[PDB]
Amino acid sequence: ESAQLVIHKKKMGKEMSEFDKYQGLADVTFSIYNVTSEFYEQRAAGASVDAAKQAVQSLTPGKPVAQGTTDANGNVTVQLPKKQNGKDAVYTIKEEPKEGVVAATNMVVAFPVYEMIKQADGSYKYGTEELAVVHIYPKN
Repeated sequence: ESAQLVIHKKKMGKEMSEFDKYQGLADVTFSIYNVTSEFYEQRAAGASVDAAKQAVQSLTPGKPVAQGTTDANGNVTVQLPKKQNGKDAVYTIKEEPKEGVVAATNMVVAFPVYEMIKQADGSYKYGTEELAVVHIYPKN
């Protein structure tokens, strides 16, 4: 019913140790907005999936469905319904302004989320099992 979104704020859907090189920023607040209706409104208007997400990326409708502040390692987890108003849910993640911090661009997470798995000499392809935990690294 719900998924966990682990947000890692770094000064630069799986955990990525490649970003260990960068320092985590503590005390950065992210606000997460439901843009599910808006996303399907875009689709019905004829926008492709990626265009619909890019359109709703700038939207933050109503009150956040979740909000979290990064810990010492620059990380926070929020929990989000996989469905909203009965459909596969779509969220906009917004970094709240903080003096001295360059804010990441809004990110969009659309459920369900599948992981890209390397295949036996088959390059990368997607999984059948939806992720219940998703990691994101907001950037500019």
